Amino acid sequence: MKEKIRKKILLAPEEPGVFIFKNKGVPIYIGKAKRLSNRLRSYLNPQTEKVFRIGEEADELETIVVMNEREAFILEANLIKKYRPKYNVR
Ligand SMILES: [Mn+2]
Ligand SMILES: [Mn+2]
Ligand SMILES: [Mn+2]
Ligand SMILES: [Mn+2]
Ligand SMILES: [Mn+2]
Repeated sequence: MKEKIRKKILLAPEEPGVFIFKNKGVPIYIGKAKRLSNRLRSYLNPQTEKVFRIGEEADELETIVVMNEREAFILEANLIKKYRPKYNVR
């Protein structure tokens, strides 16, 4: 994993949000979290081959902090529909 992505993961807040891994400007995986810190730190010790792949292929990580868990649910669904990222199921 790129050093700048590891750093961004370790700085993420204990707040609800949506995250987007990208390569060459294109989203490759979109997810949501009750706490961005907890969900993103799981990428450092991969429990599945898919989590390993996403973290090695990415050249960028964007995070979006939201108002609450209701907003996280709808924003994540809308962005998956818009971008159809390679690692999200269809
Ligand atoms: Mn690494
Ligand atoms: Mn999801
Ligand atoms: Mn497995
Ligand atoms: Mn980055
Ligand atoms: Mn960007």
